[PDB]
Amino acid sequence: TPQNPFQTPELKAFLERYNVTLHHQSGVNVDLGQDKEVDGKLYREAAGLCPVWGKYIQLHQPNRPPYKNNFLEDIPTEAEYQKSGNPLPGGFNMNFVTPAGQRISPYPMELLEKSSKIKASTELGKCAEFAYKTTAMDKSNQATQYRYPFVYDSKRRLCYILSVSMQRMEGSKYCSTNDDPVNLTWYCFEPQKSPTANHNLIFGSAYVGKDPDAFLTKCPNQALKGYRFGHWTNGRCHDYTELADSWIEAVDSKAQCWVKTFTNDEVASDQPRTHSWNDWWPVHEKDQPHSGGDGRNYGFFYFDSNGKGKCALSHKAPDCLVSDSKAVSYTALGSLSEETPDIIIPSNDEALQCRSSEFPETFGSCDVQACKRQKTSCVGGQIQSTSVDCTAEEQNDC
Repeated sequence: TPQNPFQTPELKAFLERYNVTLHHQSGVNVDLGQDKEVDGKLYREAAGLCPVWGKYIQLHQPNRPPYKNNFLEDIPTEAEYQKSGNPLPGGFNMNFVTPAGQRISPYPMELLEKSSKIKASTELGKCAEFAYKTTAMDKSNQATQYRYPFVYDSKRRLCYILSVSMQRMEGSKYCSTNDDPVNLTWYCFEPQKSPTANHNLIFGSAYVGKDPDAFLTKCPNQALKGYRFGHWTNGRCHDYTELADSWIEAVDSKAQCWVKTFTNDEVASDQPRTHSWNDWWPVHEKDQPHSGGDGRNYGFFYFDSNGKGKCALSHKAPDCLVSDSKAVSYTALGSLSEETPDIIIPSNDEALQCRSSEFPETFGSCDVQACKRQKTSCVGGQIQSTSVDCTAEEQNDC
């Protein structure tokens, strides 16, 4: 056989869902992939279709009252900012209230579970849906087409709608970090994922809630236990450790590799390398970057020849897999969890499965440049895709 066993229709859809370019279609680190007009001015907008697991915005407020360094805090009141001085106290969370004097964010899941205008079949999805219904009001109090990002906190079952859509601020000329410099309006912040903290948080653009059931099958929300991502060249599946432009960095735990997919310089991002107190959204500029999901988004935990924990990070959306029991594959979008987390299980994958009787063993031609060949088979109910030795005959072209 000459052909990618993963190029099957069922398998291609499977692999395709790892492709940030293909469904997400916006930055992951910073997501500002759309622009909407509000009150004459044009503003950047989180646009991405996939929820990102474990992402939060880290704050660099000064370590003293009234500062909390927690972006889930209400944005500051004029008075609260008067009483505090610079910089802004509070967080990114929308503190606006209903005409009926009810309060929009956070919002208890139980209420959403018992609202009939919310159709989404999932817990996470319901909250995404809630974000999508939440359009900005203009400066003559009308509905616009601008929508806020959302963070569902699963541990507390609260759905946060974020008034601030800014995801990154850098530079002493622009913001203070720990009140250095001193009289600056804005503290600094950045998107972050941790090996240990905030796995109960899920950052998404409201547009994740457009068709709030889609991301269940189109987004790479879990991690792949037992495979390395890889690309198909020369009739066999090269994992990332064989691709020249990949990054090989030592980690102590898989958790740390998972963070790196999100954290490396080159992860898909919409933030350019260079603000009033009241200004919650980024402005449009003529040349601002839209990654459109392009970037070093992909990697896997694995062990060296010498059993050194290492992490392979790549630009290349995987179009095949190398089976490896102790490896796990991560995207900049997905969680650390290898199993479907039960907040995206409706109360109301299969692609990787096989039987030997149906799926014969197969051998490709020698990839002479590496003197290995592809070997596909069915081992213990699941596709095995490895590289193995070429035959003696074949070896005489290496």
